[PDB]
Amino acid sequence: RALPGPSQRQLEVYDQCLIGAARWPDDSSKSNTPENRAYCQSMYNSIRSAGDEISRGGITSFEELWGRATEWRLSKLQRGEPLYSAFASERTSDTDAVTPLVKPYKSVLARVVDHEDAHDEIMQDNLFGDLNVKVYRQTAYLHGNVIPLNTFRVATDTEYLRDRVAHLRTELGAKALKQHLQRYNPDRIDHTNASYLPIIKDHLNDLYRQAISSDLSQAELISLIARTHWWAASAMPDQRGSAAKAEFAARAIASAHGIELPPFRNGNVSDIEAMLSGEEEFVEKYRSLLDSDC
Amino acid sequence: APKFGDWDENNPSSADGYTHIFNKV
Ligand SMILES: C[C@@H]1O[C@H](OP(=O)(O)OP(=O)(O)OC[C@H]2O[C@@H](n3ccc(=O)[nH]c3=O)[C@H](O)[C@@H]2O)[C@H](O)[C@H](O)[C@H]1O
Repeated sequence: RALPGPSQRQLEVYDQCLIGAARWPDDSSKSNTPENRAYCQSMYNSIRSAGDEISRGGITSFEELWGRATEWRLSKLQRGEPLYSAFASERTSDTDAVTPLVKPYKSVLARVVDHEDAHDEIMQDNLFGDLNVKVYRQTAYLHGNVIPLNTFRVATDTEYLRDRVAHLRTELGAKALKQHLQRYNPDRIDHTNASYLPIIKDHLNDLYRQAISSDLSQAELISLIARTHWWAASAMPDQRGSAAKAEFAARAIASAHGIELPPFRNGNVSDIEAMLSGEEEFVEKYRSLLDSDC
Repeated sequence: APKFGDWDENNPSSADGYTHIFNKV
């Protein structure tokens, strides 16, 4: 059944230029720039065209949708082939994603440390040895079965470290210490094992199919949108760009039904808000993550 | 004690903050 399609009433432009922003609390400056506001407004446009086609039956699978997001994002890359290939390629089962918690991901470190669901564990490291780490272990539940996802760790014996790290550098050379930190920095996100991605993809086509219904109340539909956005962003299915892509999909599904969601709230980097939360936590909080203030 | 992650000051070997991809050991 065809759907109303994108709204005619459209976010004021101050908002459209925030669509997709990474409005880090600790440096919203980058949200304020000309090039970005260009990037975001581009996104807001390719979303809506995609919405147009969802509402008509042109996008059938969440995989075809994700193609529409991927396609868009690359067209915004002025970088080169080693960078074009990552944003274009699905993460595969013979590899492990990692994100060092450096900058701009320095705000996160508090979010893990004061997280109510945070553990206190030990990270056994061949160079620093044994370390205290506050740990969050995002998990998802599906068909009943538990899925582990991303794993936030923050080393806390911070004085040892700066002392230890300086130690280690002169021996192995910066060359071989950076090697370790690229893969074993004490503070780091260890992402959803790529092996889960086959099934997480079926579940996301199931989820998309339902939300392109025509009978859905305003509450459900959103509850569907928040989920999709949660599952994509948290599985991080592509080597690069998953963050944008996820938000692209979600917002395209919203405009299909004629909804015109706003930019997320400042300091609410949506992918990370979803990585540090369970499914139903995030479904509930979704509405307030959006700057729905007049 | 330093801030969390501020143990990694002025190190030339400080990681680059973005998603990396390695071979499964
Ligand atoms: C994030 C961390 O790194 C990866 O992101 P990646 O490095 O591939 O870059 P984006 O996801 O496109 O960028 C991250 C976010 O910044 C937005 N953006 C980017 C460039 C720009 O010029 N203007 C913008 O507004 C963009 O919309 C996206 O939502 C993973 O995805 C994962 O979510 C997490 O580990």
